[PDB]
Amino acid sequence: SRVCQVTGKRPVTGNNRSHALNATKRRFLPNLHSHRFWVESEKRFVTLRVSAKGMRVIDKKGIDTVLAELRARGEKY
Amino acid sequence: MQVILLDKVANLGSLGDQVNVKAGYARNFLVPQGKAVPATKKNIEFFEARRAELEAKLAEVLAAANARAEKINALETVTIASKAGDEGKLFGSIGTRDIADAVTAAGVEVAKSEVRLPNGVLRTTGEHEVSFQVHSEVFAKVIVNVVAE
Amino acid sequence: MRHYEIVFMVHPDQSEQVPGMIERYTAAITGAEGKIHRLEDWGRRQLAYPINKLHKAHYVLMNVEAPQEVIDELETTFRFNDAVIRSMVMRTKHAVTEAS
Amino acid sequence: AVVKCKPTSPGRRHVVKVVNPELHKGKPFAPLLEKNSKSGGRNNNGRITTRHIGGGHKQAYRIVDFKRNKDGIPAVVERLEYDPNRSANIALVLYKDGERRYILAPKGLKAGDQIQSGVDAAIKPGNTLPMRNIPVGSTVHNVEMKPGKGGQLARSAGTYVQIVARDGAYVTLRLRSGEMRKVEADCRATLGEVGNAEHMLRVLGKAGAARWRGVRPTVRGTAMNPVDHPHGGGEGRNFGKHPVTPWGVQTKGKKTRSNKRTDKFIVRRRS
RNA sequence: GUUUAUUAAAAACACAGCACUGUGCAAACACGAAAGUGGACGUAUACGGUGUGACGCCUGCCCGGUGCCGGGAGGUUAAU
Ligand SMILES: [Mg+2]
Ligand SMILES: [Mg+2]
Ligand SMILES: [Mg+2]
Ligand SMILES: [Mg+2]
Ligand SMILES: [Mg+2]
Ligand SMILES: [Mg+2]
Ligand SMILES: [Mg+2]
Ligand SMILES: [Mg+2]
Ligand SMILES: [Mg+2]
Ligand SMILES: [Mg+2]
Ligand SMILES: [Mg+2]
Ligand SMILES: [Mg+2]
Ligand SMILES: [Mg+2]
Ligand SMILES: [Mg+2]
Ligand code: NA
Repeated sequence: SRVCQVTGKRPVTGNNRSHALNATKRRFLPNLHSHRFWVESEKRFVTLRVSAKGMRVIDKKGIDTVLAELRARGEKY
Repeated sequence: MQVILLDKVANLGSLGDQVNVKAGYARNFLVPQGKAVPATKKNIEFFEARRAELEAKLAEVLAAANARAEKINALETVTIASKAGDEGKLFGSIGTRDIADAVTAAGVEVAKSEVRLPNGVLRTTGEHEVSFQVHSEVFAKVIVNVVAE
Repeated sequence: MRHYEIVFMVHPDQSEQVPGMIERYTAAITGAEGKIHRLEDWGRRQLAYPINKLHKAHYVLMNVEAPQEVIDELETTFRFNDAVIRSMVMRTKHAVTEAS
Repeated sequence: AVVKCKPTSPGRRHVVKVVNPELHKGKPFAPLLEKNSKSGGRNNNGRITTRHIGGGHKQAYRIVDFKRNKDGIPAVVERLEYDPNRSANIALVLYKDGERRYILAPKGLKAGDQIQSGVDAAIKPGNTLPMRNIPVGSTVHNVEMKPGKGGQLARSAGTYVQIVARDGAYVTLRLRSGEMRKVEADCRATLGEVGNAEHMLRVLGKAGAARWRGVRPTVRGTAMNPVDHPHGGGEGRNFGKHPVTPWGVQTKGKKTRSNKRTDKFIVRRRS
């Protein structure tokens, strides 16, 4: 799925309001990217499907902290 | 990123600077190597207090055996014998991997990415001047001769 | 086995390779009992017009008596060789070893 | 040769055949064949994705050595053979180590010819070698677009690519479409034009010829109803519309290349 | 040869042939939220789309309108 691994951003739905207010169901999709993060504590690259906000969260916290959340929740990589 | 540096970076570091780099730069080049770390609070404590001076001596041990050029005049002229044709113009190149595995002593002693070339790879059976960089500050001018096989 | 006459210029940086060129070709000619008569390596001459952004080629004249398949393989070597510039084979039907 | 059939019946009157008397009149080489089941044009989902395909004759897939990555070892062209998958004929060759392989047959390739591949090979037609050892201006075929890839340009019958320029790591190639493409000079290319250069002279005579080649009939868009095709409708041969594909996109001139990642290679495009 | 199974078998559809056009390969194009698949285990003498419809003699003038292609100077022009 187009689900981020850190933030958990799955796709959501909304309307595509036109200038005449015609609502047609559309999807907002996360800015997902498969990025390869270096783990110095493991000395290896771990690939994740993270959004850009997921990347910013990993960069604010540590990659070890985010991987800890993944592992505690039940994620794989 | 506010990143504290652990090495003299060519244009933006002084081995202890807390400089503001671009997040993608710090993410894909520095932190994946040992060149920098995030300078928020805890790594600032660790570097600037604990081992700001111990890492200096570790980097000096690393700069040793590197400042050991000792192979730009190893003996001299590591000469490679490849299957070349007449009129020079050796068909296939003698790669940097072949250069390294012929120049160290007998191959498995060094890596591949120390070899620099102002000519590309190889186009002639003759005399060529290859450079090395075992450290970022290394004036290595190894000399290579080509032999037909 | 007819009498040819071959004037070929070569790049003025493989001028160091003109010996090996000459002995290689004359050996190939002698292998089929072809007889070399003149072997005047003219040295580095200055061209009258620039051939491939390059003046001052290196000339070699050689008068041989060899069969057609020999001379044709020789022409192919001249073609597929990158240093040989403006080869010219010619018939002469005689033995000309005088000068020039 | 190009043989025109005698008009002893309609559907035989207009035929023109290409009889290649050098093709093997027997079963092909067995270990280099594998089954090739027809598709009908239908994709993974069972739906017709490309139309006008179906039926035709059974045909086994001949494993052709497109890569030609057996360097140094010479080979003798044992046999010329008809390939039902290509427009060109294939050539079973035997290497001096005892291995038989199908190759594409260049123009000057008869039985017993001595070919090879590798960086030191000669420049005889049929000899594969990377497009650095090949002189510029020469006529090559079975060109690779990536080193070790396998060869994808000029492998139809009578087709060839020409080496126009050579700039360091890359080579410019005039392709069979007039487009000049840059491919890296480590890519291999077999020398000479591809054989069966008169293949384009057959004229198939009748409808069943295309039918057993595997080409189902093509209904003109106008011969349909407005629900079926953008063209259609009209009380008797009415068009009044701009010509388009059955899915609305303009045809009869509308550039539909959008790659933007291989444009760095196309020096100049088709005429 | 095909067609309105069940009031229309035709001059309609198809056809070989012709032409224009797209497509340089991870091809265009199609099915698919995507992966992927067909094209094609093919490679411009190939493939898709379109019109015409063996063959013979030919296919004349018009680019003003609509379309497509190329240009990019200048006018106008979104988010920011
Ligand atoms: Mg079709
Ligand atoms: Mg048709
Ligand atoms: Mg039709
Ligand atoms: Mg109708
Ligand atoms: Mg419609
Ligand atoms: Mg009616
Ligand atoms: Mg009418
Ligand atoms: Mg009826
Ligand atoms: Mg019926
Ligand atoms: Mg009836
Ligand atoms: Mg019609
Ligand atoms: Mg007209
Ligand atoms: Mg106009
Ligand atoms: Mg326009
Ligand atoms: Na117009």
